[PDB]
Amino acid sequence: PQITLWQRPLVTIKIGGQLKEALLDTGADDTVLEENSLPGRWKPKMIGGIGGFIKVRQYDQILIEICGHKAIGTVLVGPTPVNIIGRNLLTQIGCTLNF
Amino acid sequence: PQITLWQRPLVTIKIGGQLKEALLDTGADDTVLEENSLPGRWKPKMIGGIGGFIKVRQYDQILIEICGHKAIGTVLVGPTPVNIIGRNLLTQIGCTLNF
Ligand SMILES: COC(=O)[C@@H](NC(=O)[C@@H](NC(=O)CC[C@H](O)[C@H](Cc1ccccc1)NC(=O)[C@H](C)NC(=O)[C@H](C)N)C(C)C)C(C)C
Repeated sequence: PQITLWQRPLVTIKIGGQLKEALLDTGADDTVLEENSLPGRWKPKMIGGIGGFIKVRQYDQILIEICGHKAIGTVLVGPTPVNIIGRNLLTQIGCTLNF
Repeated sequence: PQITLWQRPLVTIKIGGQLKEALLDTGADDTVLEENSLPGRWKPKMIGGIGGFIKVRQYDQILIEICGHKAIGTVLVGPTPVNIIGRNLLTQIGCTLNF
């Protein structure tokens, strides 16, 4: 599909059985989603945003269906305002920027 | 042009006589650039990112050339890690997301 930026780019995702909406973010090197009930072993890690650094929990090799497109990656869960689809995933569903 | 997300999406901009590189960010409602020597009257304002809120200085009706494309908008200057091209500008050079 084709997406114009008049409105924030939101999408429907399916992660470990729960249906959420995420934001397609080209300025995000990483995939970071809110606190969700995720099972597996994780690791402490830090990431930065305009306002600073939140400690996240780093889960790898998670299955996520983006706009009905299946991908597999590292996802980090933390105290984020909005869920974000970063470049580590957008490359996978082969997302391009155009102008 | 066509842009794949293997590498952060960077671009060359020209703002009030100085040549900088900015990041094309679809998850950014707003254009926020580092401290630059900008002239005109401004206003205090707050914005939020994953890590919080920085007070910015809000300048409106600024001329900015994006990848050799001229646009006019509100730009906010602040203590940001990287310059960002938000949606208020990407709509103007008619940028779309594609998948
Ligand atoms: C209003 O609600 C909001 O969400 C407010 N905030 C926003 O819209 C903000 N957007 C946002 O907060 C959306 C996320 C931005 O794209 C940042 C940009 C960034 C890239 C590289 C280094 C540092 C920062 N990405 C990130 O923070 C991503 C997750 N991670 C990184 O950049 C890491 C450190 N590599 C802007 C301040 C950029 C506001 C504009 C309304």
